[PDB]
Amino acid sequence: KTVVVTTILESPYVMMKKNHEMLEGNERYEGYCVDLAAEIAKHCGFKYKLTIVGDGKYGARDADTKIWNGMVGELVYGKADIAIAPLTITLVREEVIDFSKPFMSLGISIMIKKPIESAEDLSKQTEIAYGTLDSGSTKEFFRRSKIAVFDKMWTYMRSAEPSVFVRTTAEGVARVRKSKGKYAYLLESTMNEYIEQRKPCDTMKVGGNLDSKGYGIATPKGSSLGNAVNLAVLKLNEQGLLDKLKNKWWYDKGEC
Amino acid sequence: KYGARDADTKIWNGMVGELVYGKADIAIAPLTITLVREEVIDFSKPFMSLGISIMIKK
Amino acid sequence: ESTMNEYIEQRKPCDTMKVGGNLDSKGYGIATPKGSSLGNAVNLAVLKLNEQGLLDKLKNKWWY
Ligand SMILES: N[C@@H](Cn1oc(=O)[nH]c1=O)C(=O)O
Repeated sequence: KTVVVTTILESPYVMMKKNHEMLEGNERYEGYCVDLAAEIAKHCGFKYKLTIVGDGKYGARDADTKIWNGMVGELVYGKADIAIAPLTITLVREEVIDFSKPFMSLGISIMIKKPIESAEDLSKQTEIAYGTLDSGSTKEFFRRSKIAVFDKMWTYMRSAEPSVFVRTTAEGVARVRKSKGKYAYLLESTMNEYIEQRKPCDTMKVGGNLDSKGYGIATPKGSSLGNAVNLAVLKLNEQGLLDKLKNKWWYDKGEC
Repeated sequence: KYGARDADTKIWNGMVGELVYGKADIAIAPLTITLVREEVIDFSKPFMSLGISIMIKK
Repeated sequence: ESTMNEYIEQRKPCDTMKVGGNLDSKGYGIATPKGSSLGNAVNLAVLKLNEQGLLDKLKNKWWY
């Protein structure tokens, strides 16, 4: 009956409300995806329960145990009925789960502490270290690129010691902030743009996006919800709600 | 034409109509994914991102 | 659409230009009739091409 929604504590998509300990259920959270979940649920006619993914990961298949972790795993093993999060539509995921059309368009980008202007720049040097989220579509983009500059970047990143990979986006952001310009972070343009509008306003997005892709609402392969969820995403985009929500969470409340 | 539904006859024209009435098996073109179309035909994930814009003479 | 606009902007007589930002954000998709045997495979093929970098390659080829 009640749809279990798996999501991730990733700002500004889902965050704990300042007074969450005094609130119950869905009311404990706020964010772009919290606002989107309420709307998808109204338009699809279902009751839901927001739950934060237990391992705090997006979703990758372990080469070895072949088990899917993160939000993708929760859907694959039936622990959740739908994922409403900044989950990237990728070929490997689409093979095991269904995705609505994109609710947000984006691409990999470079985040620097306020002398690097591009991925080519990062590749040609070694003083400034750089990495990605330890588990996610960004790390996979590099591990599989056949493009020279990106393959060179991957060769470096995968062998860098200490590790240049981070467990969460917040961790990558803090590393950039505390490294005196000696660490650049590769992350999705959406997260980059958000952080650029957050105090202490010491980071910046540089260069163009490395690729073009989108985030989609995910459901277990063959779910009853897929069709309606997809139609809802298309309707909300055409009406302008998605743009409204991005403005609300990225720029209207910007601190810089 | 790309494809729109006649308000009167409810008949689809353009590439959309060709798919709807079985004249073509697939449309590979700059065909925009929309709610009205998604109701009558299937669309793959996007191969290109875009938005409406304004073209002016310099 | 921004796509046609920016293409024309880079073609003689070079007398037009795109002004302002896009009014919305959407995408183009390969379409098939409802229940088509091709639907599933074409969708996965689009995802493969984007990830291989082929779509960006074709875009630069025909625009830039
Ligand atoms: N949305 C990404 C997670 N992730 O966020 C980034 O900024 N990079 C990255 O891999 C995914 O779905 O795997």
